[PDB]
Amino acid sequence: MREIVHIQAGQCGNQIGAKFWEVISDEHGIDPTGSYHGDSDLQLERINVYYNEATGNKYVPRAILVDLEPGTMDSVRSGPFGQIFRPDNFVFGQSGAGNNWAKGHYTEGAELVDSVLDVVRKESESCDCLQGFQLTHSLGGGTGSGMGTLLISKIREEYPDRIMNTFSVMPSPKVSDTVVEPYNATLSVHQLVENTDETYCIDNEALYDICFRTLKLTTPTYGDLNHLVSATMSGVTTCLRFPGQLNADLRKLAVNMVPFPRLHFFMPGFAPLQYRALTVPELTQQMFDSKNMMAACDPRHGRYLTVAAIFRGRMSMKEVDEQMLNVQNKNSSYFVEWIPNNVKTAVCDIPPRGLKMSATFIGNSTAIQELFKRISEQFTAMFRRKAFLHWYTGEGMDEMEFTEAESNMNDLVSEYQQYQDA
Amino acid sequence: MEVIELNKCTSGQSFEVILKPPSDPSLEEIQKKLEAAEERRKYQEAELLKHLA
Amino acid sequence: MYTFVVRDENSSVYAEVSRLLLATGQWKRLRKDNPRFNLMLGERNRLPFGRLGHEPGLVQLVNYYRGADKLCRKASLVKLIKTSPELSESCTWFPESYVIYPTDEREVFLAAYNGNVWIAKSISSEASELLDFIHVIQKYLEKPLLLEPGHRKFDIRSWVLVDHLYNIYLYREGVLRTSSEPYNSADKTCHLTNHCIQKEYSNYGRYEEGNEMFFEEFNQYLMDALNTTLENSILLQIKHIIRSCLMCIEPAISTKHLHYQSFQLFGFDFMVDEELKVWLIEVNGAPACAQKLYAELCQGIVDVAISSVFPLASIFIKL
Amino acid sequence: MRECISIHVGQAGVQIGNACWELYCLEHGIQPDGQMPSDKTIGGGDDSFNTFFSETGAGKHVPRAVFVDLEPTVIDEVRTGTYRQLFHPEQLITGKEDAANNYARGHYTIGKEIIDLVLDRIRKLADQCTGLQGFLVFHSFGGGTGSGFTSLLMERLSVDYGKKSKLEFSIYPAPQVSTAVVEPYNSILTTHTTLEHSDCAFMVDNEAIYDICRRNLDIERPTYTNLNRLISQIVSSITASLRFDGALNVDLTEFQTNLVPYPRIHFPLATYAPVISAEKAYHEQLSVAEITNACFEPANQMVKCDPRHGKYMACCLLYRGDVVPKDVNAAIATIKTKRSIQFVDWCPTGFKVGINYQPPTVVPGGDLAKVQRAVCMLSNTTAIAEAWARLDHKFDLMYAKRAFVHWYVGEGMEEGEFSEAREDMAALEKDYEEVGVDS
Ligand SMILES: Nc1nc2c(ncn2[C@@H]2O[C@H](COP(=O)(O)OP(=O)(O)OP(=O)(O)O)[C@@H](O)[C@H]2O)c(=O)[nH]1
Ligand SMILES: Nc1nc2c(ncn2[C@@H]2O[C@H](COP(=O)(O)OP(=O)(O)O)[C@@H](O)[C@H]2O)c(=O)[nH]1
Ligand SMILES: COc1ccc([C@H]2[C@@H](C)C(=O)N2c2cc(OC)c(OC)c(OC)c2)cc1O
Ligand SMILES: [Ca+2]
Ligand SMILES: [Ca+2]
Ligand SMILES: [Mg+2]
Ligand SMILES: [Mg+2]
Repeated sequence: MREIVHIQAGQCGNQIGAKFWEVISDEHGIDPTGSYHGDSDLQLERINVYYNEATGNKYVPRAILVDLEPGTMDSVRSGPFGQIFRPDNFVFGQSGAGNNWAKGHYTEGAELVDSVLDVVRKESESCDCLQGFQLTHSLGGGTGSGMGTLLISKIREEYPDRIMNTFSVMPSPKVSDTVVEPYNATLSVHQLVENTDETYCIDNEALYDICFRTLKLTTPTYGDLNHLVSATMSGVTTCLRFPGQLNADLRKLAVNMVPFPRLHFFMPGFAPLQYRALTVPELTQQMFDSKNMMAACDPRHGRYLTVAAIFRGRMSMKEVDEQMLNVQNKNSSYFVEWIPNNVKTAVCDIPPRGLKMSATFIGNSTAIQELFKRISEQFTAMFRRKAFLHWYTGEGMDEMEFTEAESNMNDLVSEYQQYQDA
Repeated sequence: MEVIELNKCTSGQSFEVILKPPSDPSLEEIQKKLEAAEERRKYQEAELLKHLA
Repeated sequence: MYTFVVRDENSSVYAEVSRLLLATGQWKRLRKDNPRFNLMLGERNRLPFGRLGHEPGLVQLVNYYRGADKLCRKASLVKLIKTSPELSESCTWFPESYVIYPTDEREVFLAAYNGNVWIAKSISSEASELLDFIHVIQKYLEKPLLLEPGHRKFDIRSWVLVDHLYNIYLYREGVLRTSSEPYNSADKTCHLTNHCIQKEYSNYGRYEEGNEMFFEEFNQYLMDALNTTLENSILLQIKHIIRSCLMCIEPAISTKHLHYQSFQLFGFDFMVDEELKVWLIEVNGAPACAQKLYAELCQGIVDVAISSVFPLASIFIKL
Repeated sequence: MRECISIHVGQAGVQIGNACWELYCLEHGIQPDGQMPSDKTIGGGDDSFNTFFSETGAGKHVPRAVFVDLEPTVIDEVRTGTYRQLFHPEQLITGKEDAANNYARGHYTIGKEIIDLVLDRIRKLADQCTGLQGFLVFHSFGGGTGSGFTSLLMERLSVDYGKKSKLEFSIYPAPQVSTAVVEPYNSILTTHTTLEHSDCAFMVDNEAIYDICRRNLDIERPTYTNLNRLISQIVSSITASLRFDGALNVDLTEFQTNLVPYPRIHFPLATYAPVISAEKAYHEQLSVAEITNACFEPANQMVKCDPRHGKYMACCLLYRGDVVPKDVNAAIATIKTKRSIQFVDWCPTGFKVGINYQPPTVVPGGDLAKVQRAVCMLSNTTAIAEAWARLDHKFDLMYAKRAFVHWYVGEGMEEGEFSEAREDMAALEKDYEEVGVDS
């Protein structure tokens, strides 16, 4: 029954994970009680990808909530859909991780990982056919980043032939907690290159800009940013959650979106960001405008290796293809020619809450290298003076592991550059 | 243009009209290959586990 | 904004059409191998017609007709005329022809061998010297028409455009390519009347400019000197010959119900004898033009062969 | 009488299978419960339809078929659809997880572990056959199951039934319907592995069927159901001579004999006409001449290609409906003089014609109108090689950069099977080059 196990870790990871569940629970007609009151069965046909059934026939998210301190999870619990989650599925320590990758990966997080793997095992073992795992986290803190990557390693060890998928929030000076964010992210990306099959790169720089230069929010809160993230995450998982002419699953996705095993970092796109529904031509233009991208790279600086796009709502499948095909055949400079038919299009009838038309885009572009450069430059600006490193050497790390993580990110960048020029 | 080999029956008929004349791998080999590919997988998995260790 | 690619980099006429297409601001060029194109300007050899018309949402178009080499290789031309019912064996405007291998016809070639001077290319009076060139054999036309003063031979090149609908367009302007050198009889200069043994050995463009005489000029000459016109003495036969050849191959090359569409530019080459009879030399599938024409014509192409299919934001006679 | 066994593999194979069997049941007058009123020999027989149906003492008629998919969801719709009573549960075989559009995963990894069970369930069907001719295998080129599992099964059927004939109906990949970017890979791979194991393969380019559904049924966005119903009309025409009284193409050996002089060049082009919309209010019923003539339009071919620019090796006309030989020869007469129809030097310019007086059956509420006469032409032209050249080129585009190859290697395959497959197809392109063209 192609079940997915969802894991959310750290402050960011749990905040956006929680919103995610709010949104999709509403789309599937589940209320804060886990009770179904929807009007279709398109809501229920694949409900088991994300939800386990209850004794009274209630639906309970296949979700595991993880943190090294309890604050955020207390908030999640006391939030709107807080009580939907399995309470055994809250796994947390007391001490925190101090925005320190080393504490999440090596010291504090090591002490909690096994209890997390216990809840994971308990959720996997009752899966008819488990697809893989979905992790929500940021890369700039300590828990979601250090402990999140540690977790991905353990899961890969225990389930080496399942798919690992992340939604990974990338740090930016614009919207920043601490200065060590580049260190934590460079260390984390290195893990993600070896141990995931698909990673959605969600850049906080982009979310800030869309919030500021577009949504016209002058002082954008984390709730504002998370609302974009929530919409993107719902769009990006539509084809898994709903029945269509496609059977979408994680493995087929990875096979069709990843031509080289290391280049599996995707730029998501969304449209629109209202009483006038958009027309298919507007969806198409907006989706592919840099301004609707959530990774803060401009797609005209690179080339698309692959693209997956869904349109949500009742519209003209013919007009979609016409428009899709049109934007390709207007912009062939920005798609690779050596991968025939590298743009794929689908349609769902059910739109999301509050829109009668929407469109979501998953792009594997070489322009994502811009993001990794941005991080590399920042990492190097400190590391060349070994600034701030004592926080990590004090947990047992050596400079060597840093130099290697740096190196592997720059190699990743070189790889993206090689294919942008082929 | 000649008709030839005409055959009739209750369901229909058949014929041939001319316009101009003219001037294995064994089970064992399969098993071999299907197992030399299990080995490559096993090997890859063993490398993975070594690295994880 | 329409799209196109270019797969013959060094094609004089099409180079000019590419250039002319961008000047409209409505056409973008792509790289040789980008299949998402509206229009190919393909290669001369092994053009992959097999890969055209399988791109969703694209009307596609190419500047060649698959199977047109039937008319453009002399072996095939001869075979096509001797063999095609609509052409008969000797249709009267094609030189007596035989095709011999390095068909072949050697035997039947000799039965009608009892003026017995020939030409075998792809000139002799005695069979041996040519036959020992180890192609096609024709009856060399001994008594041609000469321009005066100069006793100068010449051939005529006419340009034909055929569109995707199979309309046949003859370019208003033709060209005379003269061997502006006096004409002997069996000395090997004037015999090969063209820029193919004169651009090396052969005093270049004497009696007339670059050996090239045009239509107004030649019509006046035909009037003054022969009391006739170009239309009457020569063009009717030419128009008839073009129609007969292209209409012969029509059902084998036509793209009326194909998944891609074609057009192509041909260059027909003729000789007029002294009785004012027109003869077909050969048909060229990728012709060059003539310096002062590569403009009116090149634009004519865009107008009728291209923007007919891809509308934007007469120099031809229909046949 | 001599039995034939049908094997459906993957989503395409299975769904097309559903379409065909439904059709067969409507044509032979068999009901969803497997009852056939007109079969007066209760519980046995050896009429022509018994080639595709066996019987049970309680008068149920049962498809000589096996459905196989690596995931269960498509075959479940069969397990509980309109025709649930037709099949023995054990004829429907499903795995846990599918091949994820990976030939290697369908062939090596997952195939290895379902193949003996499949061959076994097939043996149980062969054992009920007094003189089995062989097999009809339906699958896509592009799926992981349809390519990888099929080539594995075809490798084993050659070993376990070395004397039987094997025929394919294969779905060739088209972008306007496709599901994966690696379909070219899977296509080449499965073609290479399956080539020496099959005797006659009918390719159906989805592009061509989609275009036909658009242009003639005036359907904006054709579904699988539309495509499949049309493909089933064609398959029915082709298989009609095994299930009905007749004298042309009466056994699978005869397909090979009549359509395939060279063993490698065993892909005959199918052309079909007419295709008419059921919501066409006013329709002028077409004539023998008109429909036979339509057999030389590309727009009606199962694979778009241009036969004017190739040579024929065989030509078979199969009419269904109000047709007599006289009108057939008249139409051939007129056509021979308007069209360019070149045969190769070492074969006769001619036609093997076959007629069945029962006109085409259509699904009620379908999208195809009923017609009084119809034809399917099976020719062997070198022009179909165009379709290899397309496929190969796509392969070459991706394989030069090695894109996606790691998914295959990761399953146990070596990069060498790619260059081997491709070399085999280069050889095949060359063969067609000889037979059809002059140096
Ligand atoms: N004509 C037609 N084509 C189909 C149908 N189903 C799938 N296809 C085509 O088949 C190719 C995909 O192959 P599938 O049959 O779906 O794959 P599979 O054999 O189930 O293998 P998996 O990868 O394991 O699912 C694509 O080109 C589809 O367009 C169908 O019902 N009719
Ligand atoms: N978009 C988004 N980013 C966040 C949120 N919370 C924290 N961040 C970012 O995440 C990084 C800090 O990581 P955080 O999750 O707070 O630390 P953790 O508890 O150790 O995992 C910084 O880059 C913050 O900008 C959130 O709710 N939404
Ligand atoms: C060529 O690129 C493709 C990219 C994606 C897919 C399908 C199939 C792998 C699947 O699952 N895809 C998918 C998944 C999607 O989400 C899981 C999705 O949008 C949300 C989508 O939009 C077209 C496609 C098929 C393709 O051929
Ligand atoms: Ca501690
Ligand atoms: Ca019976
Ligand atoms: Mg924080
Ligand atoms: Mg010449």
